[PDB]
Amino acid sequence: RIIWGTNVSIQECTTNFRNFLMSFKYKFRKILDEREENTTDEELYYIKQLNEMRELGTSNLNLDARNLLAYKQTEDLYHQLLNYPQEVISIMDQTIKDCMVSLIVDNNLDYDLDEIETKFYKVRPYNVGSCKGMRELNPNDIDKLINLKGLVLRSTPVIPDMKVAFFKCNVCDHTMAVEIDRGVIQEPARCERIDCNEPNSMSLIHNRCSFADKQVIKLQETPDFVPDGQTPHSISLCVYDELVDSCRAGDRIEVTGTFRSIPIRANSRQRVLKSLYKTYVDVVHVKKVSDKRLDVDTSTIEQELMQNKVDHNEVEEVRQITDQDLAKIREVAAREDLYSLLARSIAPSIYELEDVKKGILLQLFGGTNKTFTKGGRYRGDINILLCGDPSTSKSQILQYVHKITPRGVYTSGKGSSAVGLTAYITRDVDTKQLVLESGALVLSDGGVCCIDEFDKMSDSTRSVLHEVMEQQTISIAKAGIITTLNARSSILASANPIGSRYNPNLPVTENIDLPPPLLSRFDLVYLVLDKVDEKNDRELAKHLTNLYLEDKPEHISQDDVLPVEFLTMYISYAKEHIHPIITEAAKTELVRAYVGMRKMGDDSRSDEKRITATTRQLESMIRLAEAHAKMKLKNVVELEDVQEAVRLIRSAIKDYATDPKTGKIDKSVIQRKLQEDLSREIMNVLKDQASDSMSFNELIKQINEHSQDRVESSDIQEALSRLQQEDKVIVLGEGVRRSVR
Amino acid sequence: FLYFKPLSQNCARRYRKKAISSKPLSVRQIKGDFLGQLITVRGIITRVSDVKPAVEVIAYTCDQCGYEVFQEVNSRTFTPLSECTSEECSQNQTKGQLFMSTRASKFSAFQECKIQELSQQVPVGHIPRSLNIHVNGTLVRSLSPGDIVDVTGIFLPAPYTGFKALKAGLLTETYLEAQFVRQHKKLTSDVEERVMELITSGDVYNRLAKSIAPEIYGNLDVKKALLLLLVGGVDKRVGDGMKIRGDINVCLMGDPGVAKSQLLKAICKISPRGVYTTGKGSSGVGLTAAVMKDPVTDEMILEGGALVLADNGICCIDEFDKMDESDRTAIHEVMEQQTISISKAGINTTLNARTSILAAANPLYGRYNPRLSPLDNINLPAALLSRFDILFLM
Ligand SMILES: Nc1ncnc2c1ncn2[C@@H]1O[C@H](COP(=O)(O)OP(=O)(O)OP(O)(O)=S)[C@@H](O)[C@H]1O
Ligand SMILES: Nc1ncnc2c1ncn2[C@@H]1O[C@H](COP(=O)(O)OP(=O)(O)OP(O)(O)=S)[C@@H](O)[C@H]1O
Repeated sequence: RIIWGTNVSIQECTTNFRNFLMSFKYKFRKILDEREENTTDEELYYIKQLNEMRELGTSNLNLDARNLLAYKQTEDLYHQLLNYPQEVISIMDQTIKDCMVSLIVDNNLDYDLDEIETKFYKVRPYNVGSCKGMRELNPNDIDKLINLKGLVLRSTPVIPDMKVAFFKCNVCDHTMAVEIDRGVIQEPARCERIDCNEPNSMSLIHNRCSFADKQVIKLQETPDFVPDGQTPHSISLCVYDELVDSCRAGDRIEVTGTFRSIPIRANSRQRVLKSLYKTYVDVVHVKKVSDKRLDVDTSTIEQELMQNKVDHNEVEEVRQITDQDLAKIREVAAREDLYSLLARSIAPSIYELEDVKKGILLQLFGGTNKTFTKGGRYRGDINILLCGDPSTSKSQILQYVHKITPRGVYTSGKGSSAVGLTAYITRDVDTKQLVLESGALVLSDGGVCCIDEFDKMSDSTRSVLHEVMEQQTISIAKAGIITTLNARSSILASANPIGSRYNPNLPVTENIDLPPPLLSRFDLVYLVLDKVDEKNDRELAKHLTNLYLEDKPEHISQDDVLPVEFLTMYISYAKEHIHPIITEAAKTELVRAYVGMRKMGDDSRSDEKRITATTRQLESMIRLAEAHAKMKLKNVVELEDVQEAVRLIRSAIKDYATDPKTGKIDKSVIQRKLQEDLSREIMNVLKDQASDSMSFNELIKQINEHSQDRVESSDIQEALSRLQQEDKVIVLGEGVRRSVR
Repeated sequence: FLYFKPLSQNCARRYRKKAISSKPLSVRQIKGDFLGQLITVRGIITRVSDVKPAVEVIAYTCDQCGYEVFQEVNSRTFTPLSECTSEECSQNQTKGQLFMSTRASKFSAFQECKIQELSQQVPVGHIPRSLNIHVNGTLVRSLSPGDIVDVTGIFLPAPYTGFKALKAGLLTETYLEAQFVRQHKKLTSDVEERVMELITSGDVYNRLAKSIAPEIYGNLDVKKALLLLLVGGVDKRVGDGMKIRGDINVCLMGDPGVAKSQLLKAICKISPRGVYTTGKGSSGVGLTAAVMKDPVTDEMILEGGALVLADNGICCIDEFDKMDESDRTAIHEVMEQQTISISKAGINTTLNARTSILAAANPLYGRYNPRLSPLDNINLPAALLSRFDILFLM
């Protein structure tokens, strides 16, 4: 039968769809995906889900449209879905109930064949192809299946909706109940079964009448593409009876639903309407939070859909994976200069100041969510201030990162207030509820933020940080409402030392202005100091003039290939397929590293001027080393992977013991003595080692490992080079090292 | 959806006709008889709403009488038509009611915006005036706020009374039905011929360097720098990476005898789009931007921050010393050009301002401190000078 309004005939669709629901297997999906193969040898996926639901009575069947797509002879339906949801959904539910019936007439007992057939069945097709957010939504697709992302602002309280009337038992004494099946409600003039009152005033008992949940959910899409000038848009939503309350305020949900368009009234007295319809989205399915908190539930059966959703994590969350892409990934991971390479691969236009890039990269992979049943909220990510002499790429690095990440929210300082930093709540008097608004920090829930002129920020502001940075929550308490909105977000602030540059006659923690609490709050502080080198200076000048040479300049730095686009998907794979477990050996070297950090910081006059190593130093070391191990796709933290973490934390501090003001205008006498004693000992060994030849490595294990920590061993290279000039020994091939006759 | 593009002046050159159609005129120039004429106007777009689907042919299915009835979209105020005129159920005492169906009908994009004057077309008197525009058809989403653009179409008031009272009158609203758009600043004409004249006239560099400020003689060098500023015109959007502001930020230093405020009047009169102000003339939020979260559509309204007005123009500034350094943050923000981000009062968004800043400052000790070194006279913390490109102490 052809449809007068869609010309999409039913019989063929239902017929193909039936054996579609019986021919379905995991493999179709795998072939399109191209991922490595079993799924218990590809059992029938749909009968799996169908049996499970029949036994659980969910009557809701989640479905990824790409699955139905990846099967032969169904793409017709796969597109008609995107084009005729209003009826393909109907025929889908019909087929669902009918295959339930065939299954139960094959499967002896379930619902006695009737309780099943009585209750309806709804389908939940999600992930039909992510549309291009709001500003793309065309009035040409008024009735199509859109996918939208973005957090929700406000949820109207549960609103009932008439479904079946229950009309007043008249003096005739036989109440009558009737549904509506449209926006119309008909009350029969005559009274009840007997026409005791043919003329009658039938009334309605609006308490026993059934109802249906209709929740209106405003939505503010993610600022993935919002160019400038306009605040990210908003698309009101409606939800019908099963996904209701699956989305509280503040959540970061994703939705797949049909677009709609309805006129409005102006006077509301006369029946005349207005052109320029208003629009919303009748949702169909809601990807729950796109998060992994899993503290407690929110709603009814819907959580069963959430459990059916979370298990397929790999392809659905990567949104793209191929072992040619994954092979490229593992290959890159194999490359040795990785930590260097990817560093520059973040901001290729940025010059030699690599350690900044390193810290930034480590921020991108930030930490792992260790969720405790007791305690909890251990700020899974990190936070990086950076400061230094004006005009030193800081602000541009921030721009660069904010562009890199898929969730960044740029923001300035001193042009912003505490409300801007942490959403502000409003008791809406319309429905007397809690709405949240414009959290700059909340927009960045997940993924980094950026903040400039951090010093120039007001003291009235720069106080919400004192909370959000260490608990990732904001506890607002004003006249109407008290609440705590959690905003997990890795801040990344620029700065400017007081005045307009250093004063290497001034203490460092005074040269930075911020108070020590908020300062130690920052996981990692950089001091990008400007030098008068004249050795890098001309290199930098060339590094600018070259980009000015071309018209459309690319790869401003050395011409080494680096994957400007690949690295983003690389990151969004790493942060989600690997969770570093801190092995035992790491624990030791981490503890000793902390102890050494703190004992060094010890002093009597370190109290007022220095930055003291405190427990957050250990938090930094651990949350940062596990991020390093997440990089390189390492599944478990090694021991030689916290060492560079220590190095990075020491980027700021290396050069002062009792008083700050590093100074350190970079061959020392104590270095002379070091080389000299090493020469003594190594000559004594090689003259005691009668087999006069041994490798540099063997010699190192002979001496440099007998006791406490190994030495550079390139200072050993200079030692043996001296012993070549002096000719006390002879390398005699790289494999060994002999002495002189 | 078909549209018309106004002819270039080429045809009026060879065949002079009613050329007023293609002549760009300001909204002030709209005469009472010009209502209905295909008119090209230029200015600045503002408050462009988002795409809204407006119906064109309203359908009505009865579901009982079958006949799909189609009515025409009147002025924005319309009515859902009453009981059907279908003959399937008719000719009896029965008639099945009809109702619309979005799929059965037809829609099309619709947008509004407003236009303001170039600020060099308004007298030294009255306030600039706005003008509605209803963008229709596939021309939607091809626009943006803040672009110099020649828009063309018809000029109509539609009949509708606000209070819907008895007396109607005619509250003459307007709209330029978007028949075509020309977004300038991405000529081979008489202007380019005179340009060739200029390039041939020689010394053009030092020529302009002299003709600039052609009321005052002396201090040629600073006028040279002003020439370099007003020309500007470089940039490096490096692509897949860091943008680089190709604009100029030149600052002065001196005493009233330098007449530098006169130089500023000169330049930002000479520069198109140019704007003048003082250090204390506009507060911080006044100069950068003021946003209102419009409650009607709950949207963002930008109320003319001096800087955003200054986009694609040179901002003249006086008394920059007394600019209340707590306000120096905005300007300091400007060194990082064409990005003014604001995250306050429930709004957290950016607004770009392609601007070059010209400042005028004073030594803190009045005329000058000979006993003290430079940069003492110049109280500006080096994190501001470094953003400047040229400093001219006089
Ligand atoms: N090593 C470098 N690599 C790349 N660009 C550089 C480098 N040093 C300076 N620049 C450029 O110099 C300018 C300095 O910009 P930024 O340093 O980001 O601004 P800023 O340093 O934040 O200014 P302040 O005073 O610190 S707020 C930019 O155009 C940079 O591209
Ligand atoms: N080279 C010159 N040619 C013509 N007039 C000049 C020249 N130099 C100075 N003047 C005069 O100097 C007067 C002083 O102008 P002012 O605007 O008061 O100075 P100024 O621009 O305010 O300097 P500031 O801002 O106080 S440091 C002007 O009215 C000019 O007529």
